[PDB]
Amino acid sequence: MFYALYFEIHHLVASAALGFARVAPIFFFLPFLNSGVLSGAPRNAIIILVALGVWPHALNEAPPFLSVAMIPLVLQEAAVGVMLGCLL
Amino acid sequence: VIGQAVNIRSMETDIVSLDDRLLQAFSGSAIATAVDKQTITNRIEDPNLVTDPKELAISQEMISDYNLYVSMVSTLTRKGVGAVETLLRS
Amino acid sequence: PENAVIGQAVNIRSMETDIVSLDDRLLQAFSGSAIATAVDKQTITNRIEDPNLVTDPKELAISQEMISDYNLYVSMVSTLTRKGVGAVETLLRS
Amino acid sequence: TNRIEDPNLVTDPKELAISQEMISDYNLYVSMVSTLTRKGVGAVETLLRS
Amino acid sequence: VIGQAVNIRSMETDIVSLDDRLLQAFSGSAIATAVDKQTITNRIEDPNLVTDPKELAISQEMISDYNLYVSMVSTLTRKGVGAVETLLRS
Amino acid sequence: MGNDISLIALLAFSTLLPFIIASGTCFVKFSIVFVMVRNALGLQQIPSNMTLNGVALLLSMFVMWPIMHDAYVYFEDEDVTFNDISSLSKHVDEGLDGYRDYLIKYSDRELVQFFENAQLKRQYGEETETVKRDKDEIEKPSIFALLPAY
Amino acid sequence: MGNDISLIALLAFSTLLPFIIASGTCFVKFSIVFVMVRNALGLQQIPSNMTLNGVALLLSMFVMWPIMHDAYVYFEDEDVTFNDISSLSKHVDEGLDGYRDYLIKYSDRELVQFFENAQLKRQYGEETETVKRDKDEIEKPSIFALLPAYALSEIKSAFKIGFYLYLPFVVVDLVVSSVLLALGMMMMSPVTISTPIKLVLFVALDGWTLLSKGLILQYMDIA
Amino acid sequence: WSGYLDDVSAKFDTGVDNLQTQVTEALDKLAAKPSDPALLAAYQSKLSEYNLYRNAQSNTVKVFKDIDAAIIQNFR
Amino acid sequence: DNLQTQVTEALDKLAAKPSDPALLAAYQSKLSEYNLYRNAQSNTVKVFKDIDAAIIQNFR
Amino acid sequence: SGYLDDVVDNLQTQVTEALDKLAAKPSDPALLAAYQSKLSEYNLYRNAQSNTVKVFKDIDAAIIQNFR
Amino acid sequence: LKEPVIVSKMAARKKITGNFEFHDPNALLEKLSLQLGLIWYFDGQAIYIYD
Amino acid sequence: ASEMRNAVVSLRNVSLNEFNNFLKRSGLYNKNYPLRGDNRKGTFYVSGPPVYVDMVVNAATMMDKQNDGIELGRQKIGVMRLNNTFVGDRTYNLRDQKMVIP
Amino acid sequence: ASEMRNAVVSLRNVSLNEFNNFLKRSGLYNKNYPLRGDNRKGTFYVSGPPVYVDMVVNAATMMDKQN
Amino acid sequence: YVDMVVNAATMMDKQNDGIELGRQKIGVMRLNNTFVGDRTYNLRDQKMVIPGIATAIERLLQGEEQPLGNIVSE
Amino acid sequence: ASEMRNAVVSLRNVSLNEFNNFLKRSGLYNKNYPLRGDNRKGTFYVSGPPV
Ligand SMILES: CCCCCCCCCCCC[N+](C)(C)[O-]
Repeated sequence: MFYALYFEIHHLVASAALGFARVAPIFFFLPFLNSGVLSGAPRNAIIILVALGVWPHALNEAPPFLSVAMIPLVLQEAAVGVMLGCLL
Repeated sequence: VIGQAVNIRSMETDIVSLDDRLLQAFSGSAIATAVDKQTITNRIEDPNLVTDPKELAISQEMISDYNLYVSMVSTLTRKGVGAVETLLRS
Repeated sequence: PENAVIGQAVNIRSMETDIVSLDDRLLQAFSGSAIATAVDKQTITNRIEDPNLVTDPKELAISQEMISDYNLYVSMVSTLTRKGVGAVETLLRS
Repeated sequence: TNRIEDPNLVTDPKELAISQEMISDYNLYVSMVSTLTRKGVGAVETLLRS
Repeated sequence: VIGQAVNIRSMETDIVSLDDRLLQAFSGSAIATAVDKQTITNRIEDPNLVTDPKELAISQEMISDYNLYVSMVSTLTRKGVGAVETLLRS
Repeated sequence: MGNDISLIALLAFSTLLPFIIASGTCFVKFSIVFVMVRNALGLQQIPSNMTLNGVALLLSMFVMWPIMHDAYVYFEDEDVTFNDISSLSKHVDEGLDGYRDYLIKYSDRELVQFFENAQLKRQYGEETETVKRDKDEIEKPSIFALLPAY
Repeated sequence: MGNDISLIALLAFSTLLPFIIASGTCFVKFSIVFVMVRNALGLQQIPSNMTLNGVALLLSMFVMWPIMHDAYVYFEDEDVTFNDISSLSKHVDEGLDGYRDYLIKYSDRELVQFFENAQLKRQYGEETETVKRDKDEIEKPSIFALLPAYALSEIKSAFKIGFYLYLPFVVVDLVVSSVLLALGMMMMSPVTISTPIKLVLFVALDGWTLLSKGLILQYMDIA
Repeated sequence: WSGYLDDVSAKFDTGVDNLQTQVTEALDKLAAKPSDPALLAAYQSKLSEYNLYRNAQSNTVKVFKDIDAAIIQNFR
Repeated sequence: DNLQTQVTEALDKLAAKPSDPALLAAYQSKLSEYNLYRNAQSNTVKVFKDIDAAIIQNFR
Repeated sequence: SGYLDDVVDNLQTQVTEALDKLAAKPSDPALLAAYQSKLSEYNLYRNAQSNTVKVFKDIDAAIIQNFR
Repeated sequence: LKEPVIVSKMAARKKITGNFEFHDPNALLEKLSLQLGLIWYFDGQAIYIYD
Repeated sequence: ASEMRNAVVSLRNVSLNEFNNFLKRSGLYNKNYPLRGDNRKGTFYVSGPPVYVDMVVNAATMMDKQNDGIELGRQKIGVMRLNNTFVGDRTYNLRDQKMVIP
Repeated sequence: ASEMRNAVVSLRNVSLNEFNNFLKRSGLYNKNYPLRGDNRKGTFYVSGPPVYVDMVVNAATMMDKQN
Repeated sequence: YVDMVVNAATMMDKQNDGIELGRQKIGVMRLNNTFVGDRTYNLRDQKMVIPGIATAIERLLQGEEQPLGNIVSE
Repeated sequence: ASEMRNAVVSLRNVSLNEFNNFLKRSGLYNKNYPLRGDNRKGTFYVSGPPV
């Protein structure tokens, strides 16, 4: 099926985008990751790579959240990330 | 001449039925159904329909809309994180 | 119609009165713009699906205008909205 | 340029079929180099300006 | 030739402040623009002018000059506003 | 696809979000009380402003997140129909009452009424205020009137 | 839509909007007053500037709205189309009178007139003298003169208010020290006791309600 | 159910009322007696008239397609 | 809509007798003029609205 | 299609049918002249549709970029 | 007057005071038109008044 | 009450009296909101509740295009005998020559 | 009162006297807001409440095409 | 119910468009009083041709678009 | 139960009586969810579980 690789790349970037919401706050709190040290073009490139390194589901199948209101979800994930940043 | 009609008193909207489709940015279920169909297909029917002008005009809608949806989510997450950082510094 | 001209005796305007709230003045704008755009998009689509419209120069010349006017309208609403929120942001971060 | 002026070369069907290939290759070569150099400097801009 | 008239004397005004110099430059440009656009529109619909090579050769220039002039005024206005914004942000 | 104006409204809202939170939410109270207590104990920078703001933010979400989620659940509702700009305005306004009620609960009636007058009365040739019986206006103070009073 | 140049003008205006609000509007006064109150109470971080400026912006919106609405309705009117530069320019000018007349109540006459004198074309001898009648001079000085005079007079009037706000707390701060000396506890820092007194006094006085009301009353008229 | 280039073809097909059948008839008669000069003289006229009918029809539909395609190209 | 009406009249007269050279000669002219008119109108409409879009893009 | 799922004829059909009829006798002038105008109207329809879909997507892309 | 009356917005700004007798309206109307600076018309269905 | 709707309708093939009968046979007629117009002509005005108005306008406009295939123009043959002259083109023979008159 | 409307209409096939009669049979005719013009010609002026003006302008202009 | 009714009605309608209902019939009519064919007379110095009924009627109706009616002396 | 589904189907060559027999020999037929229509004609309604 011809378009399947194209869709499979878009599923990847949608998963990475929703992972950034939960990984970036940690990079805000820790003293060796905050923007007093790591800044400019490296910063996003590294955060995204980590988020893809830890996402739990196979990257090549459609993301399950397409049916849901995006804002309540993004705020939920950011709150979780803030809690983890405190505990670490 | 034939079959002519006009509504005189009030601007009751009739070209469309006014509906909750006004109140959403993306018909995410219609995306999730189309993305299903173009991905469950693995060795059934046939590949390579680069060439028929009727199906090739249906692919144009999906290929565009999924690119827009993915582009939007990228901005919303940055905004959210930026709002949290803004409050925590201030 | 073409064989008729229809005026208004004198254009008094009750909606020139400011009396509603700063937020009712917002809801009116939002609701009216959303309806206007949905109607325009539908009309443009019909003018293309229907075979006698999409193949007569007289009708095509009109559809070209409809499309351009739609484009300009939406682009300007977007621009002014951005400028507006950007002012708030500029002041409150100062 | 010199092929386009020798009257023997400019009027023989055999030779024209060669000139057409030569000019198509020159065009593709220069478009390639001019694109990759622009990408190359664009990387430096991205890293330093950012 | 036939039924033709020209205004000999322009009305006049004092110019005493940067405010009036600005309103005057604005009003001077607005009218010239409206006049040009109308003129072109008419030249496109008088059938003696749409179909004659000598008249088409003129309409081409009028359209070009209009495009260039409005693009200049747009650019220089945006440059001025950007210089103010830059200094106050700094 | 969707509707191009509801898209603008979504993106705009998400830029204003932190100022709304900072000015019309219990975050206002929580972030103040902690810093005051910290000064009273007489040893600044223990706990950090990072700790305090972080906790205050988290607690504010328990109060406010259900109200936003309820509003989106109100709008994602496939059974409605409309006929006119008025009928749509009413339904959109009705969607915000969940938030309006919270602001009404925690704010002063008379300061709210004062701003409700001040939006208009520069227009007015008259002194009488009874001219609308309260039952509508008492329910429907505008949100811009409620915010600073809260 | 419309005249292409009118469109450019609208977009330029909307681009400069925040600097106008920041330099020719009551927002200037409210912003200062709230911060001075925080300093008088002696708080370094409470409330946030992001809260104070939000309140100040909302309060300013009420005062400024009616002028923006009136000017909008004045221009969204199909009444006329214009023959000439002088007719168009005087039609434009007559639309700003509502704002011009707002600025005139609060800027100061002598400073305004000095700035108008400043704009005139230079002369080699000192400029030829004039006196002008009220319909220009009282009614219609130019806006490029009014605007800075307004900004300066507003700042001044703001400092004045802050002065009065400080006085009662100064009284408190002195009294409390004198009583501690009367009790002999000479070494204790009085800040530890004066600060809560100040807070008590401000809440019992309900200073926020009074300030927010009276500031609006200076511009609105409410009955 | 049809467009406007069919309205333009049909203006010819209803314009020349009957020619489309008259040709076939003339051929049916001539085929029976090719050596008849009155039949030959009639057929020459009908066949020429039909040839022009078809050419004018096709060139007109070509021109209207060239106008439409150029307007549509500007929708960009 | 005068030049739109003239061409539809000419077409009816021609369709009535496709072989009359006087009618053919008239129709050739009418159709050619209409053909130039449409193109000129469409092109100028385009130019006028590309200028507006470029203005908005300048401040956007 | 023979199918509806509960919850006239278009140029796409008419072209396929006129091509199908023509291909049986490629040398008949009535059929040729009937096919020229259907293939032309189908070409115009199928261009105009795609060009306007493209315009609506570029509008939405510009909005998202403007709020970036 | 036995007709509905329409007053232009610009005319509605003017003010009047005193004790008046509507004994012959057409004669009163024209006189006040001249004193106040108004212009008026009558189509047969309604009276229109402008500045 | 404020929701009343109003419309004007102008048929081509179906007289008003033709449509009234359809409403009656259908059992859809309502004497509180009757159609107002000329039973002879085909133009009328209707006002009332939304559902009623919409049904009326739709049904009328469909009836109109359905009856449009009715063909009403017809040709006739008249036979006429001449009493005083020969019908056909008339030949005389002169001494050596035929000559002919229309 | 401030909502009165009016229009001017020209009929290419139906005389004013032809139309008044239709209004009478319809029972739409209203002597407080009669049409004003020349019974012989086909041009007239009308004014009245907005639903009346709109009804008149539409009925007359459609029937002008029917005949 | 409404959706089932609507779709069933529309598809039953479309399944009949190909059906043709018109028909042609043949009438045989003997002439009681005259010869059917075209008559021709050969004379010492003349030839004369007279068209028959079929010839005259065909020559009259040829090319007619409208239906006939009222001959007079779904 | 709320996953039940409905359709209307219109055949052009075959007919309902032809198709029932097929289901029968297949052993697919289900008297709980029979096809509803005119056996002589070629249009019918069907409702049932998705598969
Ligand atoms: C922490 C913010 C992000 C997650 C949203 C939490 C919403 C509030 C849920 C509170 C439930 C409390 N409970 C179980 C007593 O109802």
